[PDB]
Amino acid sequence: AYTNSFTRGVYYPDKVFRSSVLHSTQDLFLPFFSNVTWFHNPVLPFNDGVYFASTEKSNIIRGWIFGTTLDSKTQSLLIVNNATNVVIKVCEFQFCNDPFNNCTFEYVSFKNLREFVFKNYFKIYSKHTPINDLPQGFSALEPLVDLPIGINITRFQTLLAAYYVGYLQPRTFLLKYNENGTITDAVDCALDPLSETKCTLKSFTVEKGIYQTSNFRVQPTESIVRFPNITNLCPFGEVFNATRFASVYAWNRKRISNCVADYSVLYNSASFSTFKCYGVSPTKLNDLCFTNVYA
Amino acid sequence: ASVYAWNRKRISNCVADYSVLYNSASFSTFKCYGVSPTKLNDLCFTNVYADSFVIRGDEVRQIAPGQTGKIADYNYKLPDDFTGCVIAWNSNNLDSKVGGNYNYLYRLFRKSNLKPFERDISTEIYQAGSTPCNGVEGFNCYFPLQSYGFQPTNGVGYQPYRVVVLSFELLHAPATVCGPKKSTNLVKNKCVNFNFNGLTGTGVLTESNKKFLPFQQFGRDIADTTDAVRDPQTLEILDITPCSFGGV
Amino acid sequence: DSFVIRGDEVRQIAPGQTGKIADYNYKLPDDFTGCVIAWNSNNLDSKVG
Amino acid sequence: QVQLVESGGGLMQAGGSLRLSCAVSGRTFSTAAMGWFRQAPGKEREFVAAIRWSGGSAYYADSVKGRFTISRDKAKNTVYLQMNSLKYEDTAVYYCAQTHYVSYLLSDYATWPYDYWGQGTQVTVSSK
Amino acid sequence: SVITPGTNTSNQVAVLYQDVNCTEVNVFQTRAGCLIGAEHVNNSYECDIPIGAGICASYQTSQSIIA
Ligand SMILES: *[C@@H]1O[C@H](CO)[C@@H](O[C@@H]2O[C@H](CO)[C@@H](O)[C@H](O)[C@H]2NC(C)=O)[C@H](O)[C@H]1NC(C)=O
Ligand SMILES: *[C@@H]1O[C@H](CO)[C@@H](O[C@@H]2O[C@H](CO)[C@@H](O)[C@H](O)[C@H]2NC(C)=O)[C@H](O)[C@H]1NC(C)=O
Ligand SMILES: *[C@@H]1O[C@H](CO)[C@@H](O[C@@H]2O[C@H](CO)[C@@H](O)[C@H](O)[C@H]2NC(C)=O)[C@H](O)[C@H]1NC(C)=O
Ligand SMILES: *[C@@H]1O[C@H](CO)[C@@H](O)[C@H](O)[C@H]1NC(C)=O
Ligand SMILES: *[C@@H]1O[C@H](CO)[C@@H](O)[C@H](O)[C@H]1NC(C)=O
Ligand SMILES: *[C@@H]1O[C@H](CO)[C@@H](O)[C@H](O)[C@H]1NC(C)=O
Ligand SMILES: *[C@@H]1O[C@H](CO)[C@@H](O)[C@H](O)[C@H]1NC(C)=O
Ligand SMILES: *[C@@H]1O[C@H](CO)[C@@H](O)[C@H](O)[C@H]1NC(C)=O
Ligand SMILES: *[C@@H]1O[C@H](CO)[C@@H](O)[C@H](O)[C@H]1NC(C)=O
Ligand SMILES: *[C@@H]1O[C@H](CO)[C@@H](O)[C@H](O)[C@H]1NC(C)=O
Repeated sequence: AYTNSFTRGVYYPDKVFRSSVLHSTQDLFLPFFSNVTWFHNPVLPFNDGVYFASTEKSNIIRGWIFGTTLDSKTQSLLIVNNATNVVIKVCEFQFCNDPFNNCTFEYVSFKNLREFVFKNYFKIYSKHTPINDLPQGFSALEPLVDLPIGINITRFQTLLAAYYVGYLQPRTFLLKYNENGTITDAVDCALDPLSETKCTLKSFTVEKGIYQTSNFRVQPTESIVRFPNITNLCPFGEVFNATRFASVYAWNRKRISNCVADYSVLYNSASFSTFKCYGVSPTKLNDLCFTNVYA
Repeated sequence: ASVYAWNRKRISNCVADYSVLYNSASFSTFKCYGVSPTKLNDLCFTNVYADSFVIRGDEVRQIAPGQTGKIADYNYKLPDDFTGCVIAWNSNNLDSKVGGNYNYLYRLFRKSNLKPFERDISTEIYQAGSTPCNGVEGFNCYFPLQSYGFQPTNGVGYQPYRVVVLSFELLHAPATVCGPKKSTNLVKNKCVNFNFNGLTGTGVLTESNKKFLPFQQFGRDIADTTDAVRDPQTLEILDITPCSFGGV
Repeated sequence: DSFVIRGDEVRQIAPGQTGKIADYNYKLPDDFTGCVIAWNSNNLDSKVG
Repeated sequence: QVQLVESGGGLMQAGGSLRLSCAVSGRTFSTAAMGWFRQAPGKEREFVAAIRWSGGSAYYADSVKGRFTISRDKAKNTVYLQMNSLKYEDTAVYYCAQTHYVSYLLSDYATWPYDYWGQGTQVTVSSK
Repeated sequence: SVITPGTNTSNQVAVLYQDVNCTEVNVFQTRAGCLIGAEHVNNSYECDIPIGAGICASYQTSQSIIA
């Protein structure tokens, strides 16, 4: 199931007060008019950030789990609100298949619409509203919690009524703060060309005209590298395939100059027991020139 | 900890007396970027990260912004815009023993350079050539880590050095790590030189009527300049009006 | 200006340096215009014991 | 420091197979590699086989490659030398060794001077 | 460039990619570039929103933008 994320998923990106102003900010927001997955239990990814919403009549949903595996063997975050308090912990928990130690943090605190944003350490914004699937309109989410936990999260699940999930993206927004410092309207600077225009002019009201907004530029599809035919190989054969070698006290010195040195033939060969290189990698040698090489 | 598995300690919600560090005679390297040590006493931060590890002497230079080499590439990378301190001192007395201490490791191979403050602790067999290793060492299949040879008789360049890197979190949030600098009483309706949590300025502080949210720390003007603050000691909001001036 | 220091502190004798020497012993200005000459004196200023 | 204790030596007929054990105790977390060496009467000590503790990759001397297998049980802190297709030339005292030195290059364990040594166990191979 | 009547009028707009082809990206190629979201009309009018090289655009009747 899918619904429209009309204008929801706007939160105060910073702790700064601003009044009667339009401020442009880049951060992870919920793209306007996007698809939100609709559920009425399973494990869901946590791409860069999550917009969760719940329509509740009896407060069925209680908590969230976050992490990588969401079983023991690693740390995982658990958040639970039970009627009077909230509990947050980051232990390497043994969870059940269908749930409903080493604790490095612990904290203790349809008509209901509860909207939350979880992002990365950990930031949780939320907003509670009365409502009459996903309501059309506009409201901002104030931050609630900042957990300095530094837990790697790539997946999450819910602990229990409908809910919806959206995924945040790095989108530039223009936000309209009123006299009271409340966000009352926003523009997604990349939703549609009119929005690009609005963002360019830093206004919500574009007068009739033609406005230069962006710059179209074709991106290159591939890389071409051309150099002349490889020629005048260095006489490595002369040295390695030499019939007779010199005594250690009278070690031979061959000077190599004015040639192309194919080191691949050497470091990829299986004929050498020792191929030790100090302060240089053999592979890298192919990208390097030298005045002289001494064998 | 080994450089490849450098420890990270978080420092928060405390008073940092940095004198204890820069007035100590125990440190060979005390190098601060984007900050002066002395000034630290006057500054607050949301978080401090103490990244601790051990390297050899000659590699201490690699612990600095935009450096290259085995350490800076595969073990521990500082950002080009790093704002913090690097402290290093010889640990030959502790980390070296007769016969060689090999408990300290470094990553010698990696498929790419590390990102700033990236930590790679993987032990996957490095595929140097075209043949997949399938977790089997051999020709062009090497273990990514290697030991340090720390003997008491080693050259100062090869002697062990203990390194602590302090990163400071200058963000727009409440700052919980402050210097020992004492606070004073607040004065209203006068031109004053104010310092809130290291945020310095000159102005007239007045009772504001701005509806700051319970979380909102300070406010800004159109010019991205501070227009109103929340007192760290009192949950009171003050408007800052710049000290009366005019052309003559 | 003549004096004696240890080797590793020679670096402190330069404009805008910090440390015991640069702070408490001998401070050069940031706009110093002159020469700093230093040479090892182990043969002269060191003795057994 | 670690203590190495070998067992499993004895008399076997040529063509047979025998497993030696070396149990490691003490500072077991330090183990980077284990090696087996042998000393025949009147001959110098000779490298046999080495195993990296992490990953379990093995390196063998040419004289035993394809006949001997080295394995290790991390949980039990024990290394094994499985000596298959026993020959007269295998008669020797076998020693296990441990090092905390980590080389990027497995082959270095053939020549590395190790940290700790077992007591040795005699293997004698009987004719035909 | 984005061609728009006032938001006060409509939220429907057109786009001009300047001095490019219509290949590279209700589409119309003009001396000015690739024009998208505007209907080409034979009838000629007074210039409302200048586009260039003699092409203007406006918002007209059911209603849409026309060049
Ligand atoms: C956070 O945890 C996830 C999940 O364990 C890690 O994702 C793995 O990344 C590697 C390298 O890209 C992949 O080969 C794996 O397939 C991923 N795991 C899964 C389960 O898909 C991720 O590396 C961790 N990130 C950090 C920075 O610790
Ligand atoms: C909600 O669950 C929590 C955890 O099970 C309970 O909180 C505990 O309350 C007792 C009594 O005050 C404390 O000693 C514990 O420290 C609390 N634990 C945690 C983790 O917070 C709480 O009682 C439950 N509330 C309900 C069911 O209303
Ligand atoms: C900003 O806050 C002020 C103060 O609360 C708002 O003015 C009030 O509006 C409510 C709702 O209509 C009334 O019940 C009060 O009587 C008003 N108070 C005063 C002193 O006028 C103001 O409307 C808010 N801003 C916006 C955009 O609504
Ligand atoms: C949402 O998904 C449906 C079906 O996949 C798709 O047709 C629709 O365009 C999507 N919504 C958008 C892009 O607004
Ligand atoms: C907990 O910590 C101990 C000590 O470091 C460790 O042995 C164990 O693996 C850890 N367990 C989990 C599940 O994180
Ligand atoms: C020496 O010659 C043989 C084939 O005759 C070849 O395999 C080997 O690569 C040569 N040596 C070098 C350095 O190429
Ligand atoms: C310390 O700060 C708190 C802030 O809530 C305040 O209540 C208290 O009076 C302060 N104490 C002193 C002695 O300044
Ligand atoms: C829009 O235009 C009409 C005239 O067509 C005018 O009465 C009205 O004030 C304008 N409204 C806004 C909100 O700009
Ligand atoms: C647009 O593309 C077509 C096909 O490549 C080409 O024939 C035409 O000349 C192009 N337009 C101009 C005016 O160059
Ligand atoms: C406008 O004129 C062009 C060129 O003669 C023709 O192809 C087109 O059909 C005409 N359009 C209308 C609406 O008559």
